[PDB]
Amino acid sequence: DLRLHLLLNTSVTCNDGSPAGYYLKESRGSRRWLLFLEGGWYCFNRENCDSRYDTMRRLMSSRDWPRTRTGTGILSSQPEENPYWWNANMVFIPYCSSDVWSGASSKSEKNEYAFMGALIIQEVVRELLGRGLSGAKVLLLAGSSAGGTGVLLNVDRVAEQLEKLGYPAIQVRGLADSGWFLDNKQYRAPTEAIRRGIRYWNGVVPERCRRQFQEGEEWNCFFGYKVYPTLRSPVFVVQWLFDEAQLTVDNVHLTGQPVQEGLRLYIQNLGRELRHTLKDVPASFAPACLSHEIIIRSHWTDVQVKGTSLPRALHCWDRSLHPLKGCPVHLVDSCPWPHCNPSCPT
Ligand SMILES: Nc1ccc(NCc2cccnc2)c(C(=O)O)c1
Ligand SMILES: *[C@@H]1O[C@H](CO)[C@@H](O)[C@H](O)[C@H]1NC(C)=O
Repeated sequence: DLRLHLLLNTSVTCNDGSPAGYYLKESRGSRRWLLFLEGGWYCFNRENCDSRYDTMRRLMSSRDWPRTRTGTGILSSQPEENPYWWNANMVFIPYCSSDVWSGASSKSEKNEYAFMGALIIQEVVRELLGRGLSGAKVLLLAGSSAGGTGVLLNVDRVAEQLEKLGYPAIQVRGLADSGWFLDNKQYRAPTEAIRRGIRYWNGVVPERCRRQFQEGEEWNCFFGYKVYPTLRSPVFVVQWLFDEAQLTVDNVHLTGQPVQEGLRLYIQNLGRELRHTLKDVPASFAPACLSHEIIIRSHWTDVQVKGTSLPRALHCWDRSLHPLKGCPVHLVDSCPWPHCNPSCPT
């Protein structure tokens, strides 16, 4: 169990003005820290944010959060469940800003909701430095789905924050799970929703990427293959080749089981395009499966690419940041259809 702490600075809030927070389990014999960003879409105007507040309120408010959470997957402290980082200090940061962790805007007489995702991450880091993070050697910023995209948007800002605070010895790294999307043509859109969202949230993107695409085009930096080459911190990319949320935004629904030629070609092309975008990503894990998220699911140890599991690949990554014989870090499936890899989740 990780224990809830609400932020001491109560001006850093969830959507409805309630304090943001984090869940923490310390490991006093370790100098490694894992900060995980929760996912789950986003909302981009008053009407669809109001709907989210009715039936997804834990993603907009801390009023009903429980006092504890069990750590699972990469957040588990049992070596049987987490071969990679079982002895690390564990942090779970709930997603209550609905802004893909990009926002920097308070609730006011002009704003019904606060969108403070980018500021929530910075305040969590600040308050953790007083609880042992000041002694860390590695800070791994991880996340799934919208939290995976949030890693890409925030990892270099965390590194700059710690540099300016006088901690040049902490190595900041990123782990982005299921947050590497394509702005592709639909089978029958995220780019327009994100564009409107950034204006509604006062959203912020990494500075080098912002300077490339410039004013009005910041939405480009929410797409992994465009923002990743601008980042300085090491980032490991975990991405199913046939991600269920990618297929949803593409208006694809695999149902009833009889795929005709047009849909077959569409799905095969999506796999090939996302393989292409990862070809020059040296730390990556991309299996040919139809699924969504992996790193905090308990059976995350089961899937393999070319005979190597994800916990093994992450360990090999750690070794590379001290090629390695028999301990690979770039693992991308080549077969072209979902579940052509036998280790895919059932
Ligand atoms: N259905 C669905 C679709 C997208 C998701 N990610 C947000 C996102 C979308 C596009 C670009 N970047 C981030 C999620 C989730 O967070 O679980 C669920
Ligand atoms: C609280 O957070 C806000 C928003 O980031 C910041 O402007 C303010 O300085 C913080 N207060 C303290 C005491 O750090």
